[PDB]
Amino acid sequence: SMNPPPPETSNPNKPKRQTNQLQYLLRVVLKTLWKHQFAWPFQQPVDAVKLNLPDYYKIIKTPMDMGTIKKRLENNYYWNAQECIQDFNTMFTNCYIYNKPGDDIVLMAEALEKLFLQKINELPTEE
Ligand SMILES: CC[C@@H]1C(=O)N(C)c2cnc(Nc3ccc(C(=O)NC4CCN(C)CC4)cc3OC)nc2N1C1CCCC1
Repeated sequence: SMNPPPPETSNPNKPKRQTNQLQYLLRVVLKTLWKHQFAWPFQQPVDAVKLNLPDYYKIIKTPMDMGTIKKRLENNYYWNAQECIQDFNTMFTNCYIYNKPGDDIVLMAEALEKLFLQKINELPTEE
């Protein structure tokens, strides 16, 4: 099957606020995960046509990736930290559902998830 359009990243109709938690998610969390050695498969939507995986979007109906998350943060798409956290978690879950447990792609996601959880534990208080 062909690729779907990527996830929505900007909605001018959707209310916007800057907060220290959202700033942290972009400046610290997204930045640190992006730079990790294992980040590259997670930096853009899965191109299932290029990868010849016609079943990917038959199985994964809520795709997510860090390129999308970066743009969402830049476009003030999220009202709160939890909405952004959900997107990271969706990204990891998709990887765990689609791929055989223990495969290299899964180990990569697991490393990123461990780092993510460390940074979320250090999420600043709303202030
Ligand atoms: C979609 C399934 C899963 C996933 O969950 N995500 C997120 C993913 C995101 N991006 C990729 N990207 C690439 C994966 C492989 C290659 C590549 O070139 N592999 C070579 C093929 C020839 N071989 C001799 C050496 C290795 C390039 C990729 O992007 C340019 N793969 C992903 N995988 C993998 C898909 C194959 C296993 C799992």
